[PDB]
Amino acid sequence: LDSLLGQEKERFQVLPGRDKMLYVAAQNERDTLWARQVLARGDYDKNARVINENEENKRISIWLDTYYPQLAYYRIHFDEPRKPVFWLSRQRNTMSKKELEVLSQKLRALMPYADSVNITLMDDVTAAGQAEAGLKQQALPYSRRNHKGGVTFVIQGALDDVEILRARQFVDSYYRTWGGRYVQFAIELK
Amino acid sequence: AAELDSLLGQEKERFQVLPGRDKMLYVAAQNERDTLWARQVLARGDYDKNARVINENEENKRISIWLDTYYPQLAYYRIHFDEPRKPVFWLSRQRNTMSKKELEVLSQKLRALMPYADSVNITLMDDVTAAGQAEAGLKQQALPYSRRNHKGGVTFVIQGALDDVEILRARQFVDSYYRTWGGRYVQFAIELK
Amino acid sequence: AAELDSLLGQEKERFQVLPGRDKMLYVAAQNERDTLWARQVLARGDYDKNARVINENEENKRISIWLDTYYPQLAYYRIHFDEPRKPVFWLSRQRNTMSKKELEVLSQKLRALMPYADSVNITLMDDVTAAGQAEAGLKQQALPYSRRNHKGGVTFVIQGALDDVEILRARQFVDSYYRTWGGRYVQFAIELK
Amino acid sequence: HMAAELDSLLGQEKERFQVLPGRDKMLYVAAQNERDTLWARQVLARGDYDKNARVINENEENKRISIWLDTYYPQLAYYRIHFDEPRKPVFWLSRQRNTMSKKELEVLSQKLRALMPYADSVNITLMDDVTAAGQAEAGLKQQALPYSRRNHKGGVTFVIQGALDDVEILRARQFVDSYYRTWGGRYVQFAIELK
Amino acid sequence: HMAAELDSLLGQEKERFQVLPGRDKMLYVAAQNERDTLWARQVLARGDYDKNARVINENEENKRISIWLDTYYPQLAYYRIHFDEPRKPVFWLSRQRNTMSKKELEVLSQKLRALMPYADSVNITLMDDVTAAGQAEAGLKQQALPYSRRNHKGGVTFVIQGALDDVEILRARQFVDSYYRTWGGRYVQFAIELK
Amino acid sequence: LDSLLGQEKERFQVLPGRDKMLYVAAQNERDTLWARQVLARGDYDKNARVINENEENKRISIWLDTYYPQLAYYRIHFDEPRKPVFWLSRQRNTMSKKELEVLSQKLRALMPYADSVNITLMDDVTAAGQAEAGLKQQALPYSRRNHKGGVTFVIQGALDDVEILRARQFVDSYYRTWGGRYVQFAIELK
Amino acid sequence: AAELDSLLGQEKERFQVLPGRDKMLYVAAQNERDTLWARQVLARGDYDKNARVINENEENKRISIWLDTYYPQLAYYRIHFDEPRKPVFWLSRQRNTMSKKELEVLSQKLRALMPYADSVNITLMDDVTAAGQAEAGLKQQALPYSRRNHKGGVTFVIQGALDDVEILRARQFVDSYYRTWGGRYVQFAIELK
Amino acid sequence: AAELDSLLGQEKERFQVLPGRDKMLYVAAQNERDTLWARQVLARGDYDKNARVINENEENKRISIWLDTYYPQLAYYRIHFDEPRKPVFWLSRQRNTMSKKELEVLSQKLRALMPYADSVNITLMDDVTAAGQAEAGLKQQALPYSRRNHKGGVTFVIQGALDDVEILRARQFVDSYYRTWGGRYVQFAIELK
Repeated sequence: LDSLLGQEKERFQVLPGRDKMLYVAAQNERDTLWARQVLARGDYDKNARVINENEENKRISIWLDTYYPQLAYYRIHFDEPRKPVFWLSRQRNTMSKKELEVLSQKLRALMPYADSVNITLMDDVTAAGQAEAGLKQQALPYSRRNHKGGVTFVIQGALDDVEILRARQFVDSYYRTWGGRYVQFAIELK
Repeated sequence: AAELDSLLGQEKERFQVLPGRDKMLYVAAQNERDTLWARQVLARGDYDKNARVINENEENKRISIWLDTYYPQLAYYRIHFDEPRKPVFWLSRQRNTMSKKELEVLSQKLRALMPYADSVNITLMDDVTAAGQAEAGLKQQALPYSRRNHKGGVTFVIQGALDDVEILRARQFVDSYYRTWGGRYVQFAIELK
Repeated sequence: AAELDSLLGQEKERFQVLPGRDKMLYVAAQNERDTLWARQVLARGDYDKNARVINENEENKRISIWLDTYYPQLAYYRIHFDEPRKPVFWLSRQRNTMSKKELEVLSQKLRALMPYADSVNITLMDDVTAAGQAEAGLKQQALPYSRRNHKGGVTFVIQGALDDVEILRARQFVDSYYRTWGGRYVQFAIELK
Repeated sequence: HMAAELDSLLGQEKERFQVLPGRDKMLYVAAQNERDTLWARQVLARGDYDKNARVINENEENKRISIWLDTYYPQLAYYRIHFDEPRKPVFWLSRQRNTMSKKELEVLSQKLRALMPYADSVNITLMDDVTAAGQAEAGLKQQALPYSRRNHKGGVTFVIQGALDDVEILRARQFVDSYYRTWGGRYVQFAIELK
Repeated sequence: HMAAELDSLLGQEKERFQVLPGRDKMLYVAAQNERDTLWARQVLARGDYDKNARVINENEENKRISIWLDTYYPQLAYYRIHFDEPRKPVFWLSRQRNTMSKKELEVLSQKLRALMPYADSVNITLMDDVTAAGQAEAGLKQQALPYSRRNHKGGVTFVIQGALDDVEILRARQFVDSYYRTWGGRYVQFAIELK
Repeated sequence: LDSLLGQEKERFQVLPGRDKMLYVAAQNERDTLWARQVLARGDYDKNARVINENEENKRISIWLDTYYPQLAYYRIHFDEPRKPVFWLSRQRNTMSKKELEVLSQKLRALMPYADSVNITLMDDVTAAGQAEAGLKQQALPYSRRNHKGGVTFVIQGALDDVEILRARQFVDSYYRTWGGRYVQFAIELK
Repeated sequence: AAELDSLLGQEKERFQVLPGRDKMLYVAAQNERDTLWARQVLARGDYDKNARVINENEENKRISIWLDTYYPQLAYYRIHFDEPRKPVFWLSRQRNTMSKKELEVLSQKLRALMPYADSVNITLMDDVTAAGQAEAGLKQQALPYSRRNHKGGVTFVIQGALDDVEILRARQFVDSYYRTWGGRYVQFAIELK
Repeated sequence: AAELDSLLGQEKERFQVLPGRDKMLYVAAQNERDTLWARQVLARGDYDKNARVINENEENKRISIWLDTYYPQLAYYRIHFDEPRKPVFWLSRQRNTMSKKELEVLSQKLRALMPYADSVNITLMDDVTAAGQAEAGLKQQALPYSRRNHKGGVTFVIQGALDDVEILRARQFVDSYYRTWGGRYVQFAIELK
């Protein structure tokens, strides 16, 4: 996995999709904006679009909010944008290996640059466990609070600037991977 | 109704100076800053050896330390010092395990603990009233929240996209609630989005 | 002259306790700080079941909500509680669609909604005065701006580059403005350069 | 054959600075932003080039040409000039508000060519006001900001509404710089509403 | 008999606001600062006095008279007008730079009296430029700030030097507002040096 | 001492002094400035001066720096400005009840509004003890560090905003009374 | 002299992936942010059960906890991981009480504690060098200070009127010094004026 | 043209290790961040006895100090180390009081002071160019200002009201300026309104 980690990204990736549009895949808000600026300076906007993981997750969610309001899931990962990876909750997953490839397909329809949309069932306890572990790695005390549709980790203790900062970065780290759909975090007020 | 006007008035003297069973003088300041000022005064007129300055926050700390040792199980809230010579102590009704008799002993132990107090009133407060008032206060304040009951007590997770001006308000309410109730049963947390 | 001399030099009372037509006591505070502190006092002494705290901003909100349901098409500004027993309600002349008949009827429901209010005094205000006052105050403070009409009312885009103070004084003026007029007509915005 | 075009436009192999010779026997070094500009300006100072070399960036050149248009074309409805190719600046004028004629517009082109010693030419392209405002809205949405549009004399304003988180504000700030770099501020404006 | 004078000048029994009638059949309410002004302005609005009453404060009146002097006395070397007694504004002109004559200065007085409907009179006092600059230095020292003086055309600048602590900066800010309220900014300036 | 504490101050005090000048005694920087502004609007500056405890301490120090460079002392208190109270270090005080009234007198000369200048010998251990006690009242952990000409209280621990703030106010409280001539405080850097 | 160029170079790969005696993979990130990124990667490609991410700061915490229990008296400084597979551990010479033999055991215990390490070098560093370099670094940085020796070690009280830009520099140096030396022998504090 | 093309597109080396005439190695860093990190590296590997880190700003300070003693009346700007083996020293033509003879002598002492320097190249700079460059850069950035001469040199009081950005860009420009010229002649100040 030396490879995978020292693996070197191309900053933008231009991906013709099934609708004749070229998609340009960016890695963060800043690059999105910039590329989105190039497209307008060159009259490409009728022919290309800029995408990133965060915006597509939001878009997909919006759709899911309507046609799958019941679905129990985490996030979509676009490391390989030609095969997005959709993380679903195994323990609350209520669909036949039929219906899941119906889901897959419908998401494919939403993403013209996707060749296939991979579905992957994730473990509800793995989600929550890794939140806990991370909290210890970054040395923040906490208390866990189960509830109806998830788990809350109320980060506690007195908290310095730095101690506020580190917790903020970790929470974004965790959110980048898991979303805030199962686990949410919160700071306690003393 | 006339009582209200009294409770609610610019009448009270600034500081209030209590004689103590321990032959020390207690001066009751109303807040941190006033306390610091009193402390300064004593130091200048050399009373620091005969008089002591107190306030609600500090005394609650001290009573708490003590209680950690002598009543480590007590389900309680806060001691109020509106009348510093008759502190009023709020315990949970629902979670109170003592007898009518055990409580007067408490009252007395606390009386002893507070050499300036004449008595130490004890009022069993209603756990439901406590969370009720947190909830009503959040609504009063248009601050959306989610209620999570737990083992210790209740955590109100404050939610929503959070404005600057709406953060400061939340902090301010939460302080208000703690002053009255303490933090031992109800907790407030702000959710990270 | 002297009429004014007093109005300005008045020593408004910090809290005013007012029995209402629903038997409850109503304590009227000048701002959110006093509201919290009062709301505190009522908690400590078991008034909470008997009395309530009110303030201009909160009441304006609560009443907005009720009007949202039973008068959703109503064009108004804000409610002034300088005299809480007689709260003045500023309505728009120019967008008024109601007989002297229909008025007083509203006046009476609003009266219900405010047990402390003996009577609610509706007053017809001039859309031109509303806008004209923003226009003037903006010059007094020396803030360049541009007017943009809409459905709803007016948006005053505050223009020009802006100091930390040019920003501040502007934030203040606007607070003063909204205190008087609400933000349902005239809007304020800071332009981005 | 575009896509290979996109590819080269998003290329990062493009040289930081670019030295261009001008008809005025001065050398123009095109920097890409304020920091680089200040860097090159510093390099020139130290090695005594300040007299025969000059640094330019799109922001500064947009101000100088604007001062110029203030005097010679004081009623021109335009947007901004782009310097992605400093040898061939492109200048966006509005179609719907352009009062000039084909040949008149080639005059303009010539005078700007003259005003920019280092340019081979100056491309004028007419732009659709509807596109300008359309792009403001779409990006405002892509950025998940609630807003109210306001038409007026010199174009359109977008009043940015909502209670606005700290991070939501910086998000709006960033997008608006972005919008301005492309379209300038002369037609579309953005404001943050005070609540 | 002064000291009893000092005593009454430092008195805190003085009424917050002051209503004064003007020759223009408007009423001027003199507030003492921006906040009070905004308060009274709010009280007037609510009780419909906006048409016959107006709020004034020394800062706003100094700007209005300055606009006026820009046109009618555009070379006058002056400082500020003081409104400790709104019925008798005092106006500090420089002695050493005053070109006017005794009677000329009573003209000025009359025109300002006219421009300020609510004043019984307008006291002109000539002031010593050396005093102005002298007071800048002394207070700069009392405030324990290192500085360099710079003479120039329109007076004197005081460049505030030193590495400056956060609290030392706010200290300088405060003292300079203070200096400005009394002497205005038209002669003495203050700058913070960049290191 | 109910009196003494609910005792109500006059904001400014006008005190004719032995040099024919009127001194106006203010309680803080802000009031100083304002009164110092009144004096200039009324041409009193040739006849009055504004004073406060902080500026006079600084002035006196400057003098002491020259004629008593050896002196071991804390601060001067001007609660009663007609009798300033000078706190000296008993344990490092090396002067005869003669020389002390010579000191007193010389300070009197510096302060025309002073009728007499009171000297009061304070206890080196009282200074330092009260620093320690205060640190506990305000619940800040610390370590004490003796040295050549004093004592340092390195406030330690992780420190919140609030926890930074409270320590700052207390340190000013203590300094108002004792000066930073014997005890200095410091925050540790983690 | 050629060695310098190596130490000092943009050569090194980003992460470095070590096989461990415990049949887990160790990835060595160089800083917090890189660590967080690695952690993210593993989570996505599901290696979180077979590979672990490490860095100098975290490992020093862990070794410290351990040592608190098994060598509670040790006078030491910090472990460096420039070569993650040969950690170098710095102990005090002056305050070292162990024999040549006791130290190799240590080395070994630590070796065991670090399943990815090949060896664990031990270098006795000079207490004087340690404070020397703090002092030289403060001068290097024109940041006036006062040196206070104590029981634990040495506190350099940073002094003088303190600029904003000079605070940030001080913090930055102090971080630099801790990275190399830790905080166990030399401490920095900022004096309050 | 091409001369420039390169100068600008150069890939300056991050650290340059340079043996000196005193046998020590000198590592030359571009800025304070790299200096710290390097200074770190030298600590870890026992170079500290052999090598040193230098940077333009620090060296400028150190050399200022030496000049303070043995040339206290010298009118100069700053030392440029773009090529450290040949550091250029900008002196003032207009205030030069020295023969070609006396120069080279200085050149040689400076050479001593910098074991890494093969030769120190003195260069006579134009007081008018010094000032004129501040004048120009100030317009480029669009910052209103006023000039005030003195004993010493020029103070450019930056005038006009100021955004958080008008402030910033101004703080930057000035840094760029001082990088090139030092602050011994031209001064910069922000006017207070």
